[PDB]
Amino acid sequence: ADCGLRPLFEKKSLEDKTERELLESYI
Amino acid sequence: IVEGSDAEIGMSPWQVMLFRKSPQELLCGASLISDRWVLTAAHCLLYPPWDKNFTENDLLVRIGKHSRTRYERNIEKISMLEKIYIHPRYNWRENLDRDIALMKLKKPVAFSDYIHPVCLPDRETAASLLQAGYKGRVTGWGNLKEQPSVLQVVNLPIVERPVCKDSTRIRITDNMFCAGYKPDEGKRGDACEGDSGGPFVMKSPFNNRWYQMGIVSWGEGCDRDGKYGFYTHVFRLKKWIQKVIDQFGE
DNA sequence: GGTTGGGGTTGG
DNA sequence: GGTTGGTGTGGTTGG
Ligand SMILES: *[PH](O)(O)OCCCOc1cccc2c(OCCCOP(=O)(O)OCCCOc3cccc4c(O)cccc34)cccc12
Ligand SMILES: *[PH](O)(O)OCCCOc1cccc2c(OCCCOP(=O)(O)OCCCOc3cccc4c(O)cccc34)cccc12
Ligand SMILES: *C[C@@](*)(O)[C@H](CCCNC(N)=[NH2+])NC(=O)[C@@H]1CCCN1C(=O)[C@H](N)Cc1ccccc1
Ligand SMILES: *[C@@H]1O[C@H](CO)[C@@H](O[C@@H]2O[C@H](CO)[C@@H](O)[C@H](O)[C@H]2NC(C)=O)[C@H](O)[C@H]1NC(C)=O
Ligand SMILES: [K+]
Ligand SMILES: [K+]
Ligand code: NA
Repeated sequence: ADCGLRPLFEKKSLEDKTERELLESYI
Repeated sequence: IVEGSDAEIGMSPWQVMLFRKSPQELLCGASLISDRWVLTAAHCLLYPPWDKNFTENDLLVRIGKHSRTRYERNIEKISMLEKIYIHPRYNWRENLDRDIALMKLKKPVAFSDYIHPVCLPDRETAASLLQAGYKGRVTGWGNLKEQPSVLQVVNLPIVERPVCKDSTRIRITDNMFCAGYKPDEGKRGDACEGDSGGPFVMKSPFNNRWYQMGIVSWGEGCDRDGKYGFYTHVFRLKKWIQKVIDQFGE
């Protein structure tokens, strides 16, 4: 139920250096 | 991981190292899907053409790690295996069809900043993310070419079926997908030997959670032009995963 | 050096 | 069928 939300990232409202490349690859 | 870069800390907190006891050794990647269950590639455990056959007591898992060989005092947690559940239809003889295994740990792992499970996809998630051109992320401590000191990451686009097919003589099935840049795309990157069992993950733009869509399974060389990495299709095997866990206990 | 390289993702 | 498809009695494996 808590899965896939990272303590250092999503839970802090911080992104990693490369996830934006993933998001942009969608439509 | 070829042509990747060093992971940031707590970027991949579901990453798991399958570690051999004697001689002491890294075998494979794996992923944490709950506090007592780990997912890996079957061929990490059982591959007769190489005379490979590991049992519960031959192995340990190491969770929460970043550095490849240093014991990370106060960060990593090591667990023993209680039971291995290799898919009954795994095919090691032909094409590694259903290259998947579950491992239950002897004790539950306490989550932290550095230890945390990934989500497994449902129908809708699968249908909206597993599409050609969409990029996912592959992680591991495997070979830097055809050995790193910190965990490597690379982002790679899903490739359409006919291109995957035309790229190899190996018989592809619906239990696998392939990923990687095409020759003309310019960017480069691939998984490699030692990375098997590690997750191919995608971040949902709907609920911002990371889902494991794939498991590093096989390839021909590493990062060759016109060749692509192959991945076990996690959603296609989801019914089996839920069946094993529901029956054997979380 | 250590279960371990060169504070740190953690003591001393 | 099964923790598992069907070329369904072995097979990359028991019953
Ligand atoms: P706990 O509180 O019971 O014990 C902790 C106290 C001991 O701390 C250390 C023990 C061993 C090594 C180190 C240490 O090593 C770093 C290696 C790199 O060396 P350097 O480039 O830092 O060399 C600088 C030399 C400075 O020497 C001293 C500085 C201060 C005090 C003393 C001293 O009392 C005796 C001898 C030398 C020095 C780093 C930190 C702590 C410890
Ligand atoms: P261990 O030693 O206990 O195992 C041996 C005894 C149990 O054997 C079997 C039990 C159940 C099924 C089978 C079996 O099934 C094959 C798949 C289905 O094939 P099919 O579509 O042709 O169906 C079978 C048709 C004929 O049915 C029977 C044949 C013989 C006996 C009986 C019977 O006593 C009751 C009902 C039908 C049949 C294959 C082999 C063994 C077993
Ligand atoms: C066990 C894993 O570490 C490893 C992952 C290789 C990833 N390759 C790329 N470029 N993405 N898998 C293997 O080594 C698998 C297991 C056994 C042999 N193997 C292969 O990839 C062969 N190179 C090709 C192959 C042989 C038999 C069946 C399928 C594929
Ligand atoms: C892999 O190794 C295990 C452990 O040796 C084997 O399991 C044994 O062999 C038979 C058939 O499975 C059974 O009697 C027992 O489960 C184990 N017996 C012993 C001697 O421990 C297993 O056979 C091997 N796997 C393969 C596919 O050969
Ligand atoms: K130290
Ligand atoms: K059967
Ligand atoms: Na390639």
